[PDB]
Amino acid sequence: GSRRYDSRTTIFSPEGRLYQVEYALESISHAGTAIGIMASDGIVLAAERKVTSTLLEQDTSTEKLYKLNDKIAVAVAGLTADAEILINTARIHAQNYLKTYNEDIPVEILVRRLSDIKQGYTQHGGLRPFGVSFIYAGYDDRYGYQLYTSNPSGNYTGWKAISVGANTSAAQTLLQMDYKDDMKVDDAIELALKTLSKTTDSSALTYDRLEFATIRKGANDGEVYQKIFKPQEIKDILVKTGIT
Amino acid sequence: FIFSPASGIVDKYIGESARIIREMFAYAKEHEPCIIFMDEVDAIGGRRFSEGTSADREIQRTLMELLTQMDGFDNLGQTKIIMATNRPDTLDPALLR
Amino acid sequence: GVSTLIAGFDPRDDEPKLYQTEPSGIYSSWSAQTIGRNSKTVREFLEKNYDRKEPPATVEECVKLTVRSLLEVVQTGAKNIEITVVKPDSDIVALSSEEINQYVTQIEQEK
Amino acid sequence: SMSVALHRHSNALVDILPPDSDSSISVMGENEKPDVTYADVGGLDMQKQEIREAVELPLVQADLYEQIGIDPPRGVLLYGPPGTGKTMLVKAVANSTKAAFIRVNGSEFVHKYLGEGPRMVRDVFRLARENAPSIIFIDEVDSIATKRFDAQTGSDREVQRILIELLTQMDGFDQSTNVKVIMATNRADTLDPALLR
Amino acid sequence: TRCKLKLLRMERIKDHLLLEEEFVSNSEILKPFEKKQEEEKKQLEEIRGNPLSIGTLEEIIDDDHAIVTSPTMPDYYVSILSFVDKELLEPGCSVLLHHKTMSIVGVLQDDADPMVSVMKMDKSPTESYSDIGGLESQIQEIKESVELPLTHPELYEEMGIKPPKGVILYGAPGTGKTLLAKAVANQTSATFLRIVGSELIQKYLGDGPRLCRQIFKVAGENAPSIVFIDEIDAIGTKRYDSNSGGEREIQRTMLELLNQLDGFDDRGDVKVIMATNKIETLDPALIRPGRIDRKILFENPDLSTKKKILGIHTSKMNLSEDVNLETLVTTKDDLSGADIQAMCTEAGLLALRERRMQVTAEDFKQAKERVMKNKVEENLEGLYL
Amino acid sequence: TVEEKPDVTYSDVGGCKDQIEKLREVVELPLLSPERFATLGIDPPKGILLYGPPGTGKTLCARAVANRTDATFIRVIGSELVQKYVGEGARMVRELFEMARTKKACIIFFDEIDAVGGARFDDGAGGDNEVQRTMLELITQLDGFDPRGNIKVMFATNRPNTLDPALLRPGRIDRKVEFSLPDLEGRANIFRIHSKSMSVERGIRWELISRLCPNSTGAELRSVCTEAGMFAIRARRKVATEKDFLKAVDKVISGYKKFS
Amino acid sequence: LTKQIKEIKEVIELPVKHPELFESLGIAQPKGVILYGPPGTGKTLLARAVAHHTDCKFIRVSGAELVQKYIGEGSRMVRELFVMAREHAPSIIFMDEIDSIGSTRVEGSGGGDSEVQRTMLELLNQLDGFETSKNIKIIMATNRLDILDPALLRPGRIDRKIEFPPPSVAARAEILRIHSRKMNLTRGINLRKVAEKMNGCSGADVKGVCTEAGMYALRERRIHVTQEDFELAVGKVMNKNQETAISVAKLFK
Amino acid sequence: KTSSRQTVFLPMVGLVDPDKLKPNDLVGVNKDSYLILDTLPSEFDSRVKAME
Ligand SMILES: Nc1ncnc2c1ncn2[C@@H]1O[C@H](COP(=O)(O)OP(=O)(O)OP(=O)(O)O)[C@@H](O)[C@H]1O
Ligand SMILES: Nc1ncnc2c1ncn2[C@@H]1O[C@H](COP(=O)(O)OP(=O)(O)OP(=O)(O)O)[C@@H](O)[C@H]1O
Ligand SMILES: Nc1ncnc2c1ncn2[C@@H]1O[C@H](COP(=O)(O)OP(=O)(O)OP(=O)(O)O)[C@@H](O)[C@H]1O
Ligand SMILES: Nc1ncnc2c1ncn2[C@@H]1O[C@H](COP(=O)(O)OP(=O)(O)O)[C@@H](O)[C@H]1O
Ligand SMILES: [Mg+2]
Ligand SMILES: [Mg+2]
Ligand SMILES: [Mg+2]
Ligand SMILES: [Mg+2]
Repeated sequence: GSRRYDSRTTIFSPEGRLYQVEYALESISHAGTAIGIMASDGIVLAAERKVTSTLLEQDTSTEKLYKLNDKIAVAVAGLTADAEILINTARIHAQNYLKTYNEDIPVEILVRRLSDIKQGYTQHGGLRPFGVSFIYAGYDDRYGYQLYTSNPSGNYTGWKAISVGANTSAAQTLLQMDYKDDMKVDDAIELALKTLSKTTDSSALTYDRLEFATIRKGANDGEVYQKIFKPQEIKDILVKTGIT
Repeated sequence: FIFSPASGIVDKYIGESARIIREMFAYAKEHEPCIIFMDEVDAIGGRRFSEGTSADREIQRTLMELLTQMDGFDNLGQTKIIMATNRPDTLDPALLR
Repeated sequence: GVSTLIAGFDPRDDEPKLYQTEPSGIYSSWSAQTIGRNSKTVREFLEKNYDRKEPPATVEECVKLTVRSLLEVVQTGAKNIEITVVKPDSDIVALSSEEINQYVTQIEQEK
Repeated sequence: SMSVALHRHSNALVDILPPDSDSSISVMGENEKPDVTYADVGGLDMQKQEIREAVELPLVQADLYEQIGIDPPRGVLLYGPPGTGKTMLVKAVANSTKAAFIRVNGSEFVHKYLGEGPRMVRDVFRLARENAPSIIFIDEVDSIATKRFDAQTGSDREVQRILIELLTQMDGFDQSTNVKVIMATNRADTLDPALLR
Repeated sequence: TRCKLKLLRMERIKDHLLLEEEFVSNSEILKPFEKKQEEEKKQLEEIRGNPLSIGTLEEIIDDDHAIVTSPTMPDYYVSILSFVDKELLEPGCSVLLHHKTMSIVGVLQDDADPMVSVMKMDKSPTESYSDIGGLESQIQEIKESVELPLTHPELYEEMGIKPPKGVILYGAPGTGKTLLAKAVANQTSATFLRIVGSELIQKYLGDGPRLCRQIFKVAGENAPSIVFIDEIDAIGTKRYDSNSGGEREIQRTMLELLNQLDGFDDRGDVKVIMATNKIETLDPALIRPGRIDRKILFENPDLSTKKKILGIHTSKMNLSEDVNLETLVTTKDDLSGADIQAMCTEAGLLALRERRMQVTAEDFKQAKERVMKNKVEENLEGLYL
Repeated sequence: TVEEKPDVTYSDVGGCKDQIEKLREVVELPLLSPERFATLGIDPPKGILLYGPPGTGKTLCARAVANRTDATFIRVIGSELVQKYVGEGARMVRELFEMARTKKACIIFFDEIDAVGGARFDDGAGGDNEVQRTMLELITQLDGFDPRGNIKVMFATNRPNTLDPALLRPGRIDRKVEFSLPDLEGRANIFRIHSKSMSVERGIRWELISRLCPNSTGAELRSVCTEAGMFAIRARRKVATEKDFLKAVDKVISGYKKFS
Repeated sequence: LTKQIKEIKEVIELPVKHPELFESLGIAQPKGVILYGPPGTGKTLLARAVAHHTDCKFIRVSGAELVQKYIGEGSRMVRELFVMAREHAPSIIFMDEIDSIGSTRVEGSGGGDSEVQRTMLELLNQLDGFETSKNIKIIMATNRLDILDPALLRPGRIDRKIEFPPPSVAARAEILRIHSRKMNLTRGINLRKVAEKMNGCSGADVKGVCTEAGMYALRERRIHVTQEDFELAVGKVMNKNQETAISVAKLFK
Repeated sequence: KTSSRQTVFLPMVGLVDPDKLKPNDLVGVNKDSYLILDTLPSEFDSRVKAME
């Protein structure tokens, strides 16, 4: 009956290792490059789409960049379908924190909550986990700008500069040589574009296949302005940094 | 008339099946008028492999050797094949063409 | 797939407690213990560098013994070495890398 | 090193043979295509041109190619659905070339021995050179080539050996005075991963 | 200066003296050939002729005849003739047969073969103990078994149990078991035969087993002995083709060896060293656990062990004054002595490239990078993260 | 290979097993009293197939009964010998079988007839087929003069899935017995024989070593004793303790479990 | 293949010419060289290239070596290769075997081909001692480490593991550079066009442009290659690749 | 086909019948010059015996 068609999907291997999580990391390597760089005045999130076409409208698309709350946005690298569930869970959770403490959610809390769901699915129910890796750009008062990567097992790790998805190794090695702690958002915008030009997922990097967003404290009175740049505002910055 | 069953030509020795139909063919080219009866061709039928074992690849070679004799640089004259198959669904589009 | 070392004090007690729990559902108290990679190697070191009869007398010798055990396998400066000390009745202090560096250098020189 | 004649009863070198001798027969039928011409075609008029450009044209005019400056035309892979004559395409052209033509099969490269199979493919390659220019057509390479490398028993390893040797020998060394070998395939799923190219 | 002069004195008189004595004696022998000698040598030529075909003596039939097997496909029933008798012969010895009419006319080979030449060695091994340094505990299983009964078989008699018999070196590549076999045999003070089991594989029939048989005959003459059959894994169970075979002879060879383990008399005086990659690279058909005794399991060097191994290598390496041993050990995790050997050589290559005499610490890191390169594992933080 | 009533009893076989009492029933009972079989009208058994893992002691047991029953013991092992080569082994099988039958009161053992008097071996390690002549001779010989005058035929096979059905049919085999991996207390007993021969500690617990072991054959227990001897020599004692055997069991278990 | 040339000079030339220098500054001698990388990189062409300057007998040896059988079997001419090579000193053996034995006989050390190869390798050590040092290079060439034989398997087990990179844009442009002279030099220097538009995984793809370009020039009845002859030629070679790249670039998740 | 590994085309000898001479008739042939001298019964392998 019911037990006949089950194969015990989520279990350890003799190494201790969870089959579905190992498999999940392969499918995130299919999905495009997403890079996060934490400057000392913001966080730059820059992602190259895994789809491009001349018939594809990419001028209203925000398929990787999604705002969870006013101070925390994510870039997506993995299954867009799977990610959608976690994105609306995050919105509910951040609003719930705001409702109960009348204070904006710290970046640590929101990431931890999502991580618990991913662990839970391999723990019980036989459910597949979400095969996505997110880079969280977030501001909070206490720790300032915080950068985080989450993996499909359900664990989060802090960084200063990091890449997930396609070409994680190549992007990382370039970042190690170029990254400095004296970098500003201006410098980080230029670095992100250059790294994506050397880790390009075809033979060209273009504005229309670039999604780009920052969170900058350069808005007046110490306030933080999340700006998701349109592809023609990306184009302006593409000529500025001399990619084109 | 050569009544030959096609499950009858199969050997683990590679190219032995290809050898057998090639000689059968050379005999038929000499012995005109001749009809070659390939009966139950479904045994060495099927298509693909190359993730199979070399037994399959030989069956695919034999199936292909068939293919060589009929059309290619060899032709039929007053030679003639009748192929019999008991299931047409084992049988392959390359021979239903 | 997770095993823990749960340690601490009870309220109005200066008795140190060191327990190990494992994913089997069993737990055991220990005078000293080690889990994780190369637990056999560290444990073997502790047979000669720890006595059941006599624990490290001072806080500092206990701290340097734990630094000394880590400097076997872990190595690689005080970067990857962490030390948390709990002292009786809710006094938790964490000894930063700078503190650890001093302890490492003393052990290295002496050895 | 090449074949040579020895006396039967004197057991000595009295006479010499061409190296062409003691090597594979070249078309087991008569060499040329039966009454089937460009008239009968009925295709594929353009692509047949591309085949003429590749196979006959360098062989007839060498000087012309020397003018462009390019090395002479590389091997041809004929793939597509069947009933396209692709096999007939090579025979029709070769007819009209008026150069030697070589007809061995992939189902003739077979062996039930040890290394006897790779040795047969070897006699073709050298033989092509001796009776130069030459048009080499192999009818099948589908199950003589392997996408996934196997060696499950000894008998998987023998097929593999023929693949190895074909690639290495393919290749240019002294450089080819032939048109570079032509092969035909029902599909390329049963070819190698990247070693054709 | 004077240490030269004294050696000079002795070595000149002995060599020189001898040359003059040999030089005169070749003449003193040849001048008289009268009486016994001329007669003897003459008969021996007549019974013989030219050419003489190599043979092999399978058996003697007790009527002054023998069964012989030629290098030509036929085999033959021959008469025993000449100065060589059946008392002077023994089965399995190579013998001279006259071409035209097959009869044993003599011997000059006396069981000398191109396999016999490779096996022979009665000299001490090249490596002594801890050249081969370290895998001390591994030596402290091989020595127990191999050195100790040869030295005093007494020990086992007082203990009250059968002596040890053979050892199976098995487990990790790159631990030097092919070197280790040498190290021990020096220490004991014994004769050391060495043969590679790949040369006991033959495409000729009945030849496979003849080659296995020669080994134990030799071993018994020069006893105590330690015989190294290097790579019994290479007889293995393998197959050349299965459509023209090659997999018959493999079995017959494997079999001839299992029999002479015990069957060459119950002795730990006819020790064997069998090196094998794993046991499941052998024919699974096997002799019982005590007949081969202790199986010696090689495993990866630990942190302490590979300091030892590394240290050996780098002493040999010249112009490395900027390298400190410890720091090499810190960065690396557990690995064979094999890969230490490579890293040291790749580090000379880099420094030769650059055209700089010195070998840096920095240099060595580049060599670590190259060796470790394609061992990468990201499913380590797949489980951990 | 052939012997002649070798001195082994049930005392020297470690434990009494069910498979020993099934041997008693084939071998001793018709030899001692063929009378009772006759009056009953049950045929006396003379056929036994012995199969199990190796190192269980099957060989010790055949001899045990050989001594008890008082019958000369002829052991032939065909895959040990080199006599197999195209019917050359067919002669070994013909001759010895007929010779043993001449002898009164006798036991014939063709051992390891997995091949060499067993099934084909074409698909095997070898490409052999020499084995099928030797099988051909064996089949006939056990019908050439029956009733045999109380001469028992034993057969050793490791796996009884390597023996030909012609051989399996009745008269050739009249009892079938699987040898069992000896029990923990039964290993205390197999150990006891080896340990009494060895100079050891008096008051040793045999049962302590057997507790520590999991199911291990008697051949293993013989190797462990030699192994413990070695470690005893290394410390410069020639009198062993329970301690040398703790070591010895650890060596074997980790060593063998992984592979063969 | 800029890096690759510079590494392999040290590897091949220097042990031959000065076996003592190689030992003095560093340590040991190489016991082998193993070439691997994608097809079409021209590794076979490299081994020919370096051997010219080395001044030794580049024999090669094509394919499997079980192929000899007509004077007797090829199941010991692997082994005895050690001897044959020694005789013809100073000699370079390009024993090639591209490998298609897979992962199957890596386990164990199975295969009879692998035994004989193993036996030659056991031999192979002795060469540093049988007439002193090395003067004969054993250059093996295989496509990858996965499909490889068991005896050749582990890093540095036959010495020197050298991965050949797929060529960079700057490298593609240099590979293009040489074929241009051989052909008729372009009008308008449009050499950089080809290099920017695509980068291959092989020196073969570059070469593929040259030949493709001369189909179009030939037809137009103009000898000289031009930008237009180039634009058609890069479009033809890139067609093969764009089609398999639109199916993961579009209609994906 | 000889057991000397040769294929030989022989003029039929008048001694024997053409009706005995079948595919795999075992035949005596003269050692010197090769001519069908006589006929022999067929031998059967061990593979034949089990089955029958
Ligand atoms: N262009 C043509 N004009 C005339 N007849 C043609 C033409 N094309 C094909 N045919 C006919 O169809 C037959 C089949 O073509 P052919 O034998 O070349 O097949 P193929 O495509 O090579 O198949 P396979 O996949 O079996 O190799 C020809 O022998 C010929 O009779
Ligand atoms: N004990 C040692 N001290 C010094 N060098 C050592 C030692 N052990 C091994 N090495 C080094 O490592 C090399 C590799 O060892 P060796 O050739 O004996 O391998 P192996 O374990 O027999 O492998 P395979 O499975 O291929 O037979 C030695 O030639 C030597 O240079
Ligand atoms: N660097 C180059 N310059 C010029 N031509 C090149 C270059 N590299 C390769 N080629 C071209 O590509 C062809 C194929 O390369 P080759 O057969 O030598 O490759 P490989 O990397 O050794 O492959 P395999 O994996 O089949 O052993 C060459 O014959 C040549 O025409
Ligand atoms: N039950 C036992 N008691 C004692 N020794 C045993 C026992 N079983 C096996 N052995 C030991 O193992 C050895 C080899 O077993 P053996 O009699 O050849 O058997 P088998 O036919 O089952 O392989 C015996 O000689 C004996 O030393
Ligand atoms: Mg066709
Ligand atoms: Mg070795
Ligand atoms: Mg037995
Ligand atoms: Mg190549």
